[PDB]
Amino acid sequence: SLDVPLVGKYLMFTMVLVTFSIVTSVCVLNVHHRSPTTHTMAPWVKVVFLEKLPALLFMQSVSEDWKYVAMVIDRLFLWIFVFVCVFGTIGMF
Amino acid sequence: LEDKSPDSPEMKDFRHGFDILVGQIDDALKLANEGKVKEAQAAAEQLKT
Repeated sequence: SLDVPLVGKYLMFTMVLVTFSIVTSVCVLNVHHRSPTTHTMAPWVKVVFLEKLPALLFMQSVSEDWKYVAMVIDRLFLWIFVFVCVFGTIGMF
Repeated sequence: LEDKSPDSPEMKDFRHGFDILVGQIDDALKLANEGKVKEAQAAAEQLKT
């Protein structure tokens, strides 16, 4: 343990990013399965999640209207893991 | 039942039951106009059913 090999650091960092993905995947799966008899849908949620998506270049019933929130939260997370995954190979150079 | 519309037969079978509950009071007040107590208690056990 005087020195750590380079494959072990890269494997331990991609294990940390996969357990961050399972915590945000459980949160996306709870937000998808809501319903108007059990949940509230505040205006802040409407005007920040049906207005954000042209910063994503993403373009366009309450039980559809929860399901379009859960499409747009994890598709925000697809950009901010690909910007780390290209950064993790230029941490090698 | 919220986003199912109020003219749907989900809402109508709810509204089909709620004319009976006036009429079981109108079965109860029918015998009550004599004031016979046990026939006013004949429909008093009916309304829980």
